[PDB]
Amino acid sequence: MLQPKRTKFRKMHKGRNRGLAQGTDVSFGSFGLKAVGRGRLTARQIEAARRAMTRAVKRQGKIWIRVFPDKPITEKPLAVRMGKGKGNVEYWVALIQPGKVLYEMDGVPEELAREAFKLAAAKLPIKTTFVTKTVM
Amino acid sequence: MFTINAEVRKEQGKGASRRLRAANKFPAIIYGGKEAPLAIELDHDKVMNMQAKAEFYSEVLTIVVDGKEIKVKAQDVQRHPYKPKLQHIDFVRA
Amino acid sequence: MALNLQDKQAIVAEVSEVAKGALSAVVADSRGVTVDKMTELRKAGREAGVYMRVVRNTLLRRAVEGTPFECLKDAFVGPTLIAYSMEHPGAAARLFKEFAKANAKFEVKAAAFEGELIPASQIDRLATLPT
Amino acid sequence: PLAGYPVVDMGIRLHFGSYHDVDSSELAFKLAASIAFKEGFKKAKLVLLEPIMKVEVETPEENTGDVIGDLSRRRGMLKGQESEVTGVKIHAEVPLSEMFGYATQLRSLTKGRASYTMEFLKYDEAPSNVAQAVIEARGK
Amino acid sequence: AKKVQAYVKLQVAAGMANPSPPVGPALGQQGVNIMEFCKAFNAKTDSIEKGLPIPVVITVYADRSFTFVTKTPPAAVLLKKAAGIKSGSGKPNKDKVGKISRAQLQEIAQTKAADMTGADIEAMTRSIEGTARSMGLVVED
Amino acid sequence: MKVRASVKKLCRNCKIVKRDGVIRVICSAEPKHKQRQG
RNA sequence: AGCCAGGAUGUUGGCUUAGAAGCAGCCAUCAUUUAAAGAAAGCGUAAUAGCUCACUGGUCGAGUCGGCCUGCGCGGAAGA
Ligand SMILES: [Mg+2]
Ligand SMILES: [Mg+2]
Ligand SMILES: [Mg+2]
Ligand SMILES: [Mg+2]
Ligand SMILES: [Zn+2]
Repeated sequence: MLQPKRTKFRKMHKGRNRGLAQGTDVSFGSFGLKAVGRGRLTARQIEAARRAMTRAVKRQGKIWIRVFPDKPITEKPLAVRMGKGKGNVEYWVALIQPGKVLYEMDGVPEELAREAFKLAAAKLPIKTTFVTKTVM
Repeated sequence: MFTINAEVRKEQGKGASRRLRAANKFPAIIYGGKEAPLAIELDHDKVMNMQAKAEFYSEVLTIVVDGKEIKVKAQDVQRHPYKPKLQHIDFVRA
Repeated sequence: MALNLQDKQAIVAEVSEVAKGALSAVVADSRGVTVDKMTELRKAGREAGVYMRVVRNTLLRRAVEGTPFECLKDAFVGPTLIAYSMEHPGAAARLFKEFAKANAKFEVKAAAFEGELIPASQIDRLATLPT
Repeated sequence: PLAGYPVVDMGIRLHFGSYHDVDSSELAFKLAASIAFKEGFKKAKLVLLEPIMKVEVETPEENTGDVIGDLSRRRGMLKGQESEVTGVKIHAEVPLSEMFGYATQLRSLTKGRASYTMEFLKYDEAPSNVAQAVIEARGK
Repeated sequence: AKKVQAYVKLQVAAGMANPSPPVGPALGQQGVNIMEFCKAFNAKTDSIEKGLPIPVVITVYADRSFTFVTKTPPAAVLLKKAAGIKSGSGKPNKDKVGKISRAQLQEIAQTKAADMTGADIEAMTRSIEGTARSMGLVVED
Repeated sequence: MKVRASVKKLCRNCKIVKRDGVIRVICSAEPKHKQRQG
């Protein structure tokens, strides 16, 4: 599971998830999995999609993860009242906004990349589409 | 040698640009050269079917606006975040 | 892949050899053998040459467009599989003889070895002079 | 040498050694022979040959595919194609740990109208996890 | 009557006549027995493939006899005997795929121009050349 | 048959039909590819 | 779309050569032979047989074939 090696603070405010994404372009690889929807993706989901792509496409090829969790989400224990401090951290989530490219891939044919990204998207909570580089 | 048809915009702003993009046109600009910038509106579907080609971005384009052609080249393009739609195209003259 | 211009060019290219040589041929698609017909057609090509038009483009309108420049009687549609055995070496060459013999063997039917000839009226083969 | 089972095709060659030329006790040399054999096996790391016999089956010429498919689902090989006037004779090579109750299966797949005989042909290598199981059941 | 009528590819290439015991018992469809095993191949299986690859068509006939025009000298035999190393596919690109040589091709062209010819004797010669080169590697020639 | 909430053509012989509004997959190749609801 | 036909004879592949079969695994190998040979589809794929991945020639006279975006609909949808 992806997670920051070190973090300045253990806990983080919930915050909102407004706006569109800044990683809108296919930068590293040739193909990419853009986000059409909005939401959170935990490290478990990101890693599950990574298993999916890596096993679907051949071992050959290069895969980039454009998204990192870097957000500590907390849960209160079960059967516990409200208050008495903030809940302890349980998992890490990458906030996604429409247009964020999540993964990129290179060294692969068009159709095989499409199949791998379809299998990956089957593992993710948000709507995702398939994109390719463009000149400039 | 790609040729595009453009009309000079009347109103400029957030609302006007949104109205254009709802009306299937979209804003664009031609700056550079020895004269002032020109804000135009472009037919979105034609521009997409034309710019799908990679040569649209290295070839010299001719934008016919109010009867006169301008020889220009696409500098930058604002793409919609999660849809195949262009939001704005910059053209440097020549 | 018989496009408009591609088919026009192919019809002309097929008519060229036929008009340069003796009568062409025909091989309907009814019954062939795995090796009896394969080796027979191989030997037919070897005797005839490497330029026989084994392909078929004998549509009525296609022939009326390309072949019908001269001897329009051949423009009639040969509604069956067509394989043409070019015969440069004389009139009714060894390829023609092979098609005539295979009309009743080694193939479904040779369409009576109809072919096309400039006279277009001598039903008899190239044996005008008895001698 | 391995799991209490015998060996074939080994050939021994005492090339060198040492002794005293007064009393070369055969019983005392047997300990040296045993240790030499043990070290030799340890350095050889040789493997086991299962008992594979030749089975010759006569079956009608309608269940040939079924019977040879059964013999192939079994980890067995085939040898020779023949067509009798009143049937077909298949020959195969099969282990002994396997083909336990092969007659009932043959009868099931041939309507009880096929016979087989066995003659214990020369062995062959076979990957079986039981060969080490039988010896490792007793530790080391 | 019918040529072969059962094309079961479980017959030894050249070598001993009727090598079924090595060929495998998974080809019981053919009616090959002691009568048709060496009816003609015994006396006509030495001048075509002597230690060289040559698949043989049985050509069994339903007319209560076995008779037909047997295959000419094989290309797999000629190009293998005139190359030295009969290697080929399976290890085609990673190692030697046997020598494909103009000498073997010309020998095939000159010798096998009797029966096994396609669109020409030279055409079957080019066939043997392709069968030699397509194995994965060819020598300088 | 299969009443899965997502029915697909599992081979070339499958056909999509819309009997009674329901979307079914009918196979003339082998019966395991029969599905019920879109 | 529907109705008339073709896929070898160098090729149990030169082959993981005791073949794994003109369509097991296999490397990759138009193999000129062409209305075609892929050394691969349900068949038997361990094997032919007769239908036959594919693809074409003929048959018949006007739309045809699919992808992308979008509006409204369908299933997914079970409680006292
Ligand atoms: Mg506003
Ligand atoms: Mg719905
Ligand atoms: Mg409902
Ligand atoms: Mg219910
Ligand atoms: Zn199905």
